[PDB]
Amino acid sequence: YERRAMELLKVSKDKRALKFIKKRVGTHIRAKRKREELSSVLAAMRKAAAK
Amino acid sequence: KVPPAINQFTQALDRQTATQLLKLAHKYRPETKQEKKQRLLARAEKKAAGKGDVPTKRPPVLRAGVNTVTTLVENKKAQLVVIAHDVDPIELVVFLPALCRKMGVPYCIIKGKARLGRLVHRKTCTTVAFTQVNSEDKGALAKLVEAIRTNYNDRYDEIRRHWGGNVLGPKSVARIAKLEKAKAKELATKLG
Amino acid sequence: MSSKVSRDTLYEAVREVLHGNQRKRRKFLETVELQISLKNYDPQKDKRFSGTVRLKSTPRPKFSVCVLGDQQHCDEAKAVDIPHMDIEALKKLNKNKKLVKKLAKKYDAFLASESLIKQIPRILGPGLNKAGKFPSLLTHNENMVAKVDEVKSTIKFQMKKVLCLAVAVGHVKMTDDELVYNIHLAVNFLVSLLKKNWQNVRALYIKSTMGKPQRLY
Amino acid sequence: GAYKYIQELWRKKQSDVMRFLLRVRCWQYRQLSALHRAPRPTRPDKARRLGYKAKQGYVIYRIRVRRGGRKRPVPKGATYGKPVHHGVNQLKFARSLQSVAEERAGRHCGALRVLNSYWVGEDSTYKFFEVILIDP
Amino acid sequence: VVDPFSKKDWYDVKAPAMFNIRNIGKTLVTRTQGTKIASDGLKGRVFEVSLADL
RNA sequence: GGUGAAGAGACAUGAGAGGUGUAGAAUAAGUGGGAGGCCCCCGGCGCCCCCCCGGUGUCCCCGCGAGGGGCCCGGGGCGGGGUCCGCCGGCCCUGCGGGCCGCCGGUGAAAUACCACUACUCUGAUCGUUUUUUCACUGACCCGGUGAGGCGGGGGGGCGAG
RNA sequence: CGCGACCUCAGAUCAGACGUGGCGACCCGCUGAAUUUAAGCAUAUUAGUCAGCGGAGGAGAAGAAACUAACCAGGAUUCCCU
Repeated sequence: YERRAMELLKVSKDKRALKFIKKRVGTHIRAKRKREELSSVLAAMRKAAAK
Repeated sequence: KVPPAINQFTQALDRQTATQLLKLAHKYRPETKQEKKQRLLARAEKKAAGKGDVPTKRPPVLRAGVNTVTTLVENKKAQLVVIAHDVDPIELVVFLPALCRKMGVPYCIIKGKARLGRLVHRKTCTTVAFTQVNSEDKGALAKLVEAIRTNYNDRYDEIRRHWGGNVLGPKSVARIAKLEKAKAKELATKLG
Repeated sequence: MSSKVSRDTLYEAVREVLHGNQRKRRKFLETVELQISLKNYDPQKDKRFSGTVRLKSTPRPKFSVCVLGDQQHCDEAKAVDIPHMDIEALKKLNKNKKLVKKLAKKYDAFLASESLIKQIPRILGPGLNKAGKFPSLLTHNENMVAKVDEVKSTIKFQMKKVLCLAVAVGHVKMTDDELVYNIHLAVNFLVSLLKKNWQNVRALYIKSTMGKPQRLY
Repeated sequence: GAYKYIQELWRKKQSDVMRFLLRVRCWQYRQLSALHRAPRPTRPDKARRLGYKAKQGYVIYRIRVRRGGRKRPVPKGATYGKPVHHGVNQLKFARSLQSVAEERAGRHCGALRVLNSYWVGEDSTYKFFEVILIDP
Repeated sequence: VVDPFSKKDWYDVKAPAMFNIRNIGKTLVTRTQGTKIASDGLKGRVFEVSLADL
């Protein structure tokens, strides 16, 4: 479920990535706080690949 | 197919290299039973002679338990780590090679937990580690250290990328070999 | 040189954007300018600019201001040393019924005042007008006590349907302390008005001229 | 601390060791008993965390339980009474499957007293618990 | 669909050496692409070749 | 609850580029403007690669010479090639010591004798991820039979056959 | 092949220990209906109750807060008044 959301953030439709995380984990608090951790890791991936 | 962190557990050492490792260790094994007691009793008697007690220097020795080994690895006080490859729950030391990669601590995967057990009075020991050794043996250590780290640390990339198993049984190997032989043999069947 | 490629991404730091633009050879003057993409940037329809900025130095392009009048700017013209004229004939800086022949824009900035708001092409005339940009409305200046404002070329951001404007962030010879303030005082409003949906995956590009305009995060 | 690493590992999932070593129990509970002694707590993390010490006198019995609802046992499934007390499909038992397992192992082995239990696998129609037991 | 006569090619024909014509003629068939490799369905075919042309 | 192989699909990455019209002489270069960019051939300086030896202070030879000397410092000079990155000078910042209708004169696309911010995707399509189409794979699952008795490869191999 | 470890896994009239079974007044965990009441009747009520099962003790379960609160704040469990 993390990898799927990471791919959906790769295509960058955050309003669907959030819905995916919510419908699986449950609480909008947790989905909001978890999309941040999925980003800032995808960001690290791209940043260290272009490096 | 075993995962990468499990398939790392199958490129164990070369036998003769392990033999140098063990012959090194057997001058370093800790104190076993009926030795402990005699040394301690003699030390109690040296107390009245002011030349030895329980608190006095012990030359460098082994560090066996997983908790102790991981503690001193994450404090970077380890110069060599050995790992028994066949451990009952693999999750005990699945992480360990990654830790050694993180902190540059040389580490090797030996066959058998029984040998590490024989390295003490106990029956088995998941890992052992040299922190420091007698200087006269430091070079002999360092040569084996280089031989180990050449193969287990610098290629952590391919190790973690590795996959395993997936090897199809000989029955099906022959069964597919029939049709591969047939197609290779009669290829170019049409005038094409 | 026939190079347009900025293959960089390019991340170094948020405020260290002053240490990577300095690719200097041009013994002429290098218009080290600034621009940004068009994807999800509607050239005219639903998205456009109004933001303000102030540079320090006039680059190679002529960044000077003059008449109109539209009072207090008659006095500004007579003080900033340009002949001033109200309506007599639209022959100051036009492109068709002109007086002199310099660069088609003849300058890179002309502000407004508050008698009417479409009188710029009627007083000094076209230029940016002929190029399809409008220097007559939304100038955000009146400058009755500021001439150093125009000789440091107080300027703006403004839409265009071709691609966009392109506004300079300094030169290489002048320090990078200039460029850092200029970028971080110009594109803060650009980040505000273009980072609402477009999340800035690619970068804001610097027209760092002489054959290598690039970008920096 | 090694047990910190082990803890974090068990907390995470999506590694196949569960699939590998769950069959190692599904086969053997059908070769040998569905209730049998293990010689070592497979999760020395969780056993110790619940309270365990490998001092002599401590046992663990790993035991299988069959999962599902609980169909109400009556002949031909039509229960006499007012029609809110019908219903035999969707009924749900009132104790944790972990608790059912614990009591099964306890009642099987007298002279051994329970201390706690924990989860080791869950196939499709089962649950693979294990119980820590003291020899009092 | 795709023109069915696409990948059928004229496999050659031959007689016994005891006759007087060895290159009798030709016959079309498709090659190995699916599960119907050509020679498999090619063996068992039989022609009608007469003395009055051979 | 898994595997492979092929066909239909989306896309993120990804090395390589952009000519021709409706006002004029080129393409008046997705666009920005430079009436002058030098792609700086360039004195050569900022200065890299030999010699020259102040600290003949370093010393492989070494163990004792005797020097080829390898070396590290630091040095009053391009011995010689120079856009090997890049600041002054001189010139048509070299259309004529390459090079490019004049942008501004075509009321235009933002005009392009020039710096050139962008990318229209088609550039090898690697290379990943994913939706589907079928074909097959067996290791969970199930099915039988037996006192779990010659299973799959091979070979000697003997029989004869051609 | 042979030897030797560890691991798994076995039998034993092996050495020493231990459990079942009863009582059930009170306690604990499950299961748990219908008469009856609504003037009829099914939701409800009777009731998480009688019947059923398992398990103990001198008492058992509880118990030191993932608590109450909203105040100028209290502060494990149980029992009585309220």
